[PDB]
Amino acid sequence: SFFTKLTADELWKGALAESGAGARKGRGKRTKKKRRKDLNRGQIIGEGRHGFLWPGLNIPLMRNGAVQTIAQRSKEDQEKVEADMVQQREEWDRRRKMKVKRERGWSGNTWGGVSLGPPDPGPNGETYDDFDTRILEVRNVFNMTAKEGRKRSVRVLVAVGNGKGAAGFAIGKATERADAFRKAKNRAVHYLHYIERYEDHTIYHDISLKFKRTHIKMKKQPRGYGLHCHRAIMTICRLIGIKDLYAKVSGSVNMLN
Amino acid sequence: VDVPKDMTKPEITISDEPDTLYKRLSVLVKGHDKAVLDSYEYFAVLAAKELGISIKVHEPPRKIERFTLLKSVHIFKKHRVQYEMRTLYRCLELEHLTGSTADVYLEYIQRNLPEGVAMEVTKTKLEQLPEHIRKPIW
Amino acid sequence: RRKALPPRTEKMAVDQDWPSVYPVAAPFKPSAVPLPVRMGYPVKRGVPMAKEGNLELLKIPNFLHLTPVAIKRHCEALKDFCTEWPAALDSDEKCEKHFPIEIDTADYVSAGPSIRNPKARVVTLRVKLSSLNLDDHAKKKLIKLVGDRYCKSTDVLTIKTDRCPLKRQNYDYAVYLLTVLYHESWKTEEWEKK
Amino acid sequence: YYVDWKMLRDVKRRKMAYEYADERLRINSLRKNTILPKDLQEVADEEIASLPRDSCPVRIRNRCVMTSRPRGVKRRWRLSRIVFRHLADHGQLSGVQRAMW
Amino acid sequence: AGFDDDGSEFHEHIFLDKYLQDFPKQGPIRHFMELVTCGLSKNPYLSVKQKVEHIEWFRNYFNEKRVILKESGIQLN
Amino acid sequence: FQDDPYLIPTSSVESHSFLLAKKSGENAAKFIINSYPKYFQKDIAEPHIPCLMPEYFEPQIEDVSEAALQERIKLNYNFQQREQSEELEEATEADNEKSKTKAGHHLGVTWRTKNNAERIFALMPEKNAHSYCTMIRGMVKHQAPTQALNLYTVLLNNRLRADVYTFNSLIEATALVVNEKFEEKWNNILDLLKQMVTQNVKPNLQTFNTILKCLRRFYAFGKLPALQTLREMKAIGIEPSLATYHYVIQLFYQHESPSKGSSLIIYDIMNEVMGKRFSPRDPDDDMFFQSAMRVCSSLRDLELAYQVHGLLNTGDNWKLIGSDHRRNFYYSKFFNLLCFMEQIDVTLKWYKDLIPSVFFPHSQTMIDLLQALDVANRLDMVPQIWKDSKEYGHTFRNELKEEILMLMARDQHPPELQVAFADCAADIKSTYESQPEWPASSLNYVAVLFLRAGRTQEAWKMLGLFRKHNKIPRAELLNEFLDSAKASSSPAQAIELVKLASAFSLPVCEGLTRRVMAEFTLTQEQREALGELTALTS
Amino acid sequence: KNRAARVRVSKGDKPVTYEEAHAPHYIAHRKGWLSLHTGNLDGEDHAAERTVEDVFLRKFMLGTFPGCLADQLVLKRRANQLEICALVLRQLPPHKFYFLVGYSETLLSHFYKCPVHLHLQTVPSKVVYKYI
Amino acid sequence: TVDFIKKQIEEFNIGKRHLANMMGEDPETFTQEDIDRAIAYLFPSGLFEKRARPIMKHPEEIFPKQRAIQWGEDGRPFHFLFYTGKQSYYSLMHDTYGKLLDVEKHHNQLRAKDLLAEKTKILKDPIGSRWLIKEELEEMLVEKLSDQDYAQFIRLLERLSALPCGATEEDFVNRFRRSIPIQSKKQLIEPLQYDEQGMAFSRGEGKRKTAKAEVVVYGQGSGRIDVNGVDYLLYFPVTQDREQLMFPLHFLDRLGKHDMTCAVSGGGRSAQAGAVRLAMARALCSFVTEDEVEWMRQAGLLTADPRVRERKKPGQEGARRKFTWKKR
Amino acid sequence: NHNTYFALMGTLRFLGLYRDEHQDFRDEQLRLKKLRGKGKPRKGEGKRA
RNA sequence: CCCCGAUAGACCUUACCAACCCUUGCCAAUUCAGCCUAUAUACCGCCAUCUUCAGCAAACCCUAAAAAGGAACAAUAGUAAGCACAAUCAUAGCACAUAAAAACGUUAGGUCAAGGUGUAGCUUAUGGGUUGGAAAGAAAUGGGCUACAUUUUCUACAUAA
RNA sequence: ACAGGUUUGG
Ligand SMILES: [Mg+2]
Ligand SMILES: [Mg+2]
Ligand SMILES: [Mg+2]
Ligand SMILES: [Mg+2]
Ligand SMILES: [Mg+2]
Ligand SMILES: [Mg+2]
Ligand SMILES: [Mg+2]
Ligand SMILES: [Mg+2]
Ligand SMILES: [Mg+2]
Ligand SMILES: [Mg+2]
Ligand SMILES: [Mg+2]
Ligand SMILES: [Mg+2]
Ligand SMILES: [Mg+2]
Ligand SMILES: [Mg+2]
Ligand SMILES: [Mg+2]
Ligand SMILES: [Mg+2]
Ligand SMILES: [Mg+2]
Ligand SMILES: [Mg+2]
Ligand SMILES: [Mg+2]
Ligand SMILES: [Mg+2]
Ligand SMILES: [Mg+2]
Ligand SMILES: [Mg+2]
Ligand SMILES: [Mg+2]
Repeated sequence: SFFTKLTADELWKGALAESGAGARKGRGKRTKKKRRKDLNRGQIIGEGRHGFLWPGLNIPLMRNGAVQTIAQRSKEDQEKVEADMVQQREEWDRRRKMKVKRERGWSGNTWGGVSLGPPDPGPNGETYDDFDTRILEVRNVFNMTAKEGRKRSVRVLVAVGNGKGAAGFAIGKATERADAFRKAKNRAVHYLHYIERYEDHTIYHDISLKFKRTHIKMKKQPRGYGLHCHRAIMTICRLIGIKDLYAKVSGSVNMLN
Repeated sequence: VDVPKDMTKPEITISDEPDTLYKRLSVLVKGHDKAVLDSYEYFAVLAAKELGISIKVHEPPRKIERFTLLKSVHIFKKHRVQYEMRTLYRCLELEHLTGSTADVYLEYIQRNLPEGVAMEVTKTKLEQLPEHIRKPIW
Repeated sequence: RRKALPPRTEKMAVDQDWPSVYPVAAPFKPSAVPLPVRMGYPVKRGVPMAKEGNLELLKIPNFLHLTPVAIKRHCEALKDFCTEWPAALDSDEKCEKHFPIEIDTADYVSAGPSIRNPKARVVTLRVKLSSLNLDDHAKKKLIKLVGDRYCKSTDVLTIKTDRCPLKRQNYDYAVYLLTVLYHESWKTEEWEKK
Repeated sequence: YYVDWKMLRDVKRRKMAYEYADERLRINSLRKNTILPKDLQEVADEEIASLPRDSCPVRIRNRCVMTSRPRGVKRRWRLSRIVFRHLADHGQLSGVQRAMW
Repeated sequence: AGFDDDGSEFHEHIFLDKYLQDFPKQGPIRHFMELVTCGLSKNPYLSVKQKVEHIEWFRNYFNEKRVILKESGIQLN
Repeated sequence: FQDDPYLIPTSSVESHSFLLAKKSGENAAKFIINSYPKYFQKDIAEPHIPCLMPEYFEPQIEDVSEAALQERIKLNYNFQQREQSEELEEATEADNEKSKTKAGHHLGVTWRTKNNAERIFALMPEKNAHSYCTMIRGMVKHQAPTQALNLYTVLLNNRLRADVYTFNSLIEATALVVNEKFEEKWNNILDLLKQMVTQNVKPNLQTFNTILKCLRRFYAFGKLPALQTLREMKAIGIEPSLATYHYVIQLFYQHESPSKGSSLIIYDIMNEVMGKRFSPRDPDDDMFFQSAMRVCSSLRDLELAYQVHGLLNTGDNWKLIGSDHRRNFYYSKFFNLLCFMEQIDVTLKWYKDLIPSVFFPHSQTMIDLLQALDVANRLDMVPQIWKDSKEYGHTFRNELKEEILMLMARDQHPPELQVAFADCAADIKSTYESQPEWPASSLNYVAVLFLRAGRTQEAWKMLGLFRKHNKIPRAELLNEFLDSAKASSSPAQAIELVKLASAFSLPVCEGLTRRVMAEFTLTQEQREALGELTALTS
Repeated sequence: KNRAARVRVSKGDKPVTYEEAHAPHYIAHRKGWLSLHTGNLDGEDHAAERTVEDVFLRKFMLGTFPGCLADQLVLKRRANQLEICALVLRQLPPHKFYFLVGYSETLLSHFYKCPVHLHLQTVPSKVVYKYI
Repeated sequence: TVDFIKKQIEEFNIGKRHLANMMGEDPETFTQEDIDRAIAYLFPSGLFEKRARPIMKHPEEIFPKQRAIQWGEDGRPFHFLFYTGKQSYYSLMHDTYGKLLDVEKHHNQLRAKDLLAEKTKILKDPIGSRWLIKEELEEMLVEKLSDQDYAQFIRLLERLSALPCGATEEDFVNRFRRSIPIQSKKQLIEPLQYDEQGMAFSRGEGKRKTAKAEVVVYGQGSGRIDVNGVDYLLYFPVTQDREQLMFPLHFLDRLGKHDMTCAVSGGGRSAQAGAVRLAMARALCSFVTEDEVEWMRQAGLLTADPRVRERKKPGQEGARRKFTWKKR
Repeated sequence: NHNTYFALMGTLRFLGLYRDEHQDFRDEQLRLKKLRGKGKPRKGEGKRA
């Protein structure tokens, strides 16, 4: 019965079913709860169930200048050590069952308006520590492939800006959402505009622009009319540095346009 | 510079019994690969030329044992996996040996045998005649 | 506290004797071998892996304890155990007229805890019939007494004994067979006259 | 424990055959001859029929030692055709390699 | 190495006729037991002690089952 | 030791601890083998090796009182209950059963010995040969020798002769007690030695080895009967073992300090015993070389140390030293003479085969190796010894770092040896300021290593790390570095030097404020000359 | 598709060893055997004993040195003495490494009635051969 | 990786000295044929792939050609074609075109002065010169190459070789030339041997379909064959096998002019007939001139028959015949 | 003898020398199953009680 | 898929059934052992098929926006590590051929019954032992052997009877 | 309206 055993790596690979044939096309996502626990985390190689104290593993080699013989813990001492060992289990499960915190940009279950952090530094060594970026839109884009069929790829729109008038936007598309986030952060700095801000709080004049199918009407406002604009235009102007603005979007409300 | 002195202390006695004689001593060393057998042949011939035994070396034909097993687990018999076990042989033929010379040769030979090879020692013991055949009449 | 000690390569002398570090079969520790050897299949843009952490150099049996200098130094101290072969038997023509009895003895070796090999009990006896004191009737009876154990082309009698457990027992039994086959060939019984 | 209850039964069958090996040999020596009169041979047959069932060497099954598979095992390694492959593909079996010719 | 077989020789293995003295010489017991002795002589796996309880098991079985050997029509001791 | 560098021992305490940990795992595995024998009863090797079979601690027969003791005597506390469980049924014990039982107490094991001694005599008339071999060897360790001289009178009265092992302990039981008198206690040993031959028992090596074991503690002038007994050892025909000469060399070391005339007797005794091959047939041969080479190490004799080493490497290079303590005390004082006496080439030749191979030295040999380089002006090997002393004397670094750098102040610094004075001075400064008392003398060395090297930049940054450590050196360092600042034409350095040096009341500040005036004129810094005068006044 | 002794290729970031980067059809071509004995020869016997002993050594060492074993063991069998070559990570101190080697050197000897040798080569990390 | 290779060369030199020390040869005469010979003995790895064996060479054959640094400490590139991606290949093309224009202008001036001192130095057929392959050019130019640019460079080299060649142009175009092995399939003719006062004695060896045949031929006897001690008529009762014996002899008209004794083993009747046919054909080359042995090899007597029975595949019947495949 | 190997390795795991990841995984899953609430019933009360 | 698990069934194998017995019941211990119980539509381990098809793909870059695409050799935005293909290796000389290999994915394809397994279920029973039986063909069908002969059959035998 | 969800493999 000893030769019938396998390694914990294959045991978890067979238990969690990460490489299952059902979670490939999309039949899964029902029970999206996958957690693998390492069993050798707090397992000292010296301790055992009998409580033997070996001079080479548990206890030091030389005590009082002499050699240590094979000793065994008492029952109450072994109950104390196993009590500490059991307490470490719930100590770790508490750190596991607790979800760390996120900041909601526009609503509790969206990615628009959330903070993504400063962009990654350049190759030459330039660091963008004053730059702050925000996600404007995340969309699961699908493509029809010959073999696999539906090929889901996340497309993300991310805008960077420092608050002094320099701001830009970019689109990053990748199979993974964090990869698209990084592809958009590191690509938004290459396309940076400079927005002339009258007195660093408003725009110089009321602009009424007509894009492809989007009508934007923005009006210059005094110091008391603070950012009464679309929920994404407010974020873009908060990245630019505009503290007072009124904007009205008519026609299509496509985020990229 | 720190060389020990008087390191050789052997215990060799010469018994009055007649030393045994050997006509032909064949050593057939078998292995899986050829490189270890080649280096071992080089080592054996260099160990025999020093003791002056005039060893002869040739290579017997190899033996390949192959078999066939099923490829899948439950049911797939049209697709099989064939395994192979190669066995190469090396023959070292020694002639005109004595009882202690063959012992001192097989001592330096067998103690230094590799792990993946084995050895078949065939000794041709030399004898004149037994006692009841010299000149008996029933 | 972690400690990383450099190997012996930086301390290995260029004229130091090699058999001192590899006296017997060793597992080829890369720290005690000053030769940089690259073993393994290379990468299209890479090179074969170095000796450090190389399982390929650890799978193969190393002959570092059997270099020419070490084998010469070993056999120079082994020259005291062997005896000198008498030159009076340089050719087999004198060996056949002096020692006509040949005893083929088999020996095997195998890696493992057990030593008993059932092929070790086999002892072969080869005697040339042209070297005995057989008369015409003794020879013509001994040929039909042994049968196929004696060949006519080479005229050699072969005894193949495997019944005894021990090799010395099979040897003594083969010599006993030789004695009885030489003796009973001279006894003429009553059924021979017909 | 063992691999399976049937392997636990097979080791017991092999122990019983190793215990009753010599008795069955001496009894078969009385049946596999024609020199003896046929009167005692039937009594020897009843004696060999009175022996325990799990004593005959015919009840032993050469199963795998690893997974106790009753079929598809090789006699040289005492391994099933699956475990033998699982150990030969990892390079853990000396001299064994894929046949290419 | 390490196996001496109780220091026995070939005349303890091949020659087993000295144990057939407690048996009928002219009956079928000799025709039958000479075969088991020819087998024990060519059995290298059994010891000179182990052959003895075999021939003694036959000596005991034949001397225990006396009624069938007398009702078989042939005389045996 | 394992040949891997991660497991190779660095220091001597590590060399001891690794072996002790390995033996601890060997004995831990053997404990499992003995505690669970059924998991190893299956034998696969044909030759049937007994060394790998489990050992049993249980006796076979428990009911039979005669058969229950022969098993328990060979395997302490449980053996004590065997005699009580045998005598509970009033079982008659023979003269051969209780002798081993008394030896089982005389091997392991103050009043329980009396309670056992009454049971061997009062119960049965035991043979005195099985009496003295237990009582004499047991009461010697209990610090009660009075009973041996009482038992000896009954032994001489019972018409049985005394065996050779009895006088091996009676002379100790007589000699160890001294109350203002020595001649009578020495005379009793002569009387027993004279009666030994009358008892028709030839005294073996151990009696003449123990008389010199007794002549060592009491009198330092007792060399006359010791030499006479050593001369009587050669007349009978038995060779004296190594400990016999050791007990002579120990007293000769005790008498060699006031008079060096006795050293020639220590010198001419080893020349005749080095001429043959010995073998360790005496368990007390471990102190022999410890006493025979300490005399040469004390009297500073290397020509004889070469022969006391050749006597070690003649017959058995390892079977003469049991413990590692004496080997470590051996090679340290062996290397203590090879440094300053013979030449540097042979010292460095004997350095690489003794220090990393056999054993690592103590804190004492580090000082001799340092005294070996400064007499012969050897500077190319200072870094090679320095890098080895890191892994060898890392514990004693805080007590040898004051003496390892001092040699550079006595020799000259050639223009080619600059990187060796740089790397070794950087590797000592990179470790102490990052964690360790820092001596002040090393700055006086690092200022002269960089003087002739032409590197004032790296030489100035170091002094700012010492002056901020709340400890100030002597003004000789400042006056020496002022010459480097003068040759490099850097006036802004001495203005930051003296303004922080005069504020702490140095004794040679009057010399520093004079030495700066001469550099200000050649640098043409007369404007900044009086500037610091105003600050020294204010 | 063949899946025996074959590590599937991930996105290009998994570290694999030289023994794992080669398919089983490369044994004796590009890589060798992890064990060497004589039972797998032509006219030799006692092969299954060595196979079960080898698998027991593997399953024993996997538990004896947990998480610190770099790659598979090398079991050399030469003249009644069995050598075990291991590659171990420097996660355990030598004080415990020596305890473990001294414990196994005698446990395996007393369990298999034959002399065993145990040699450890410690590496800083798992050696990467292919993409990492 | 400029310093790593430099350190590997020192370590390889130290390893070479140590190898010569442990092998016992003089380290001065220690060469690569002794290095690989000592490696093959000290580390006898039995593997089928030669590149998987242990090898110790100079680092310049192990490590590939590393690209040199392309810019200084200030960032300015060294070569003037660095911003072209292939600064070595485009520089080679630029030098080739610059020499083509120099040859053109020099030949125009020479034609204007009416002088012809150049010759046709492009026909290198008896030398056996060829152009560089793409791998051979990728070894010279450290950077990678493609197919179209290599064909453009070759097409420019032939344009440069089609013009009146100069002095320094021929040594530049020669360095892109490779000399091609021997293009001769002429077999080695065994000399006539004379053994035991026997004249015109030769021997041949043949093999076809697991049949080994050795044939000795005496050119002084009459026409007859002795195989395995028995004549060919009783050894080959079939007329086809004897016609295989008549095939090589009738081609040279030496029917009643040679005696032959053969020794064939293995295979069947037609395999033995073909093996002895090939052995007799290979043994008759010594008795005949060079023009007719070539007709023998062009008629199929001196070439082997590689047609060997294929191994049966698992899941099939006869290594080609598949099982009855049922569609449903 | 599979029982020898199994008992030896299990006793060594209880003594603290061998680390059996398979048995540890079994004990982890059994602990989480008993904490979920579906454990092993007592012998003598499964069918009746 | 159909001489397939099985390179293999009188008891055993055998997991099936009927009669009977045992329930901390292989192991050092465990309110524990053990289950060939369900789920291959949870899996690992092993395979089938496209498939001797060549594509898959991390990091980047471009597109008057980008779902996606990325090529013109007298070249118009493409560099690309890696896995495949190829090369090499094996059938002891080359070449050919065969063998081997064949990525990412499709068929929720086959396998809880090689082995372990996540989930849900048995514990005086869906668990563990002994004895005896597991037919039979109304019929259909797949794959093979033997033939239905004269280039056949029998005999001696290499093939001229 | 400062807008958001919702057509589709996308
Ligand atoms: Mg919410
Ligand atoms: Mg809308
Ligand atoms: Mg099971
Ligand atoms: Mg069967
Ligand atoms: Mg066919
Ligand atoms: Mg049944
Ligand atoms: Mg059945
Ligand atoms: Mg069931
Ligand atoms: Mg499926
Ligand atoms: Mg392609
Ligand atoms: Mg794209
Ligand atoms: Mg690519
Ligand atoms: Mg080839
Ligand atoms: Mg090809
Ligand atoms: Mg294929
Ligand atoms: Mg291919
Ligand atoms: Mg399905
Ligand atoms: Mg199904
Ligand atoms: Mg299951
Ligand atoms: Mg099922
Ligand atoms: Mg049918
Ligand atoms: Mg079929
Ligand atoms: Mg629609």
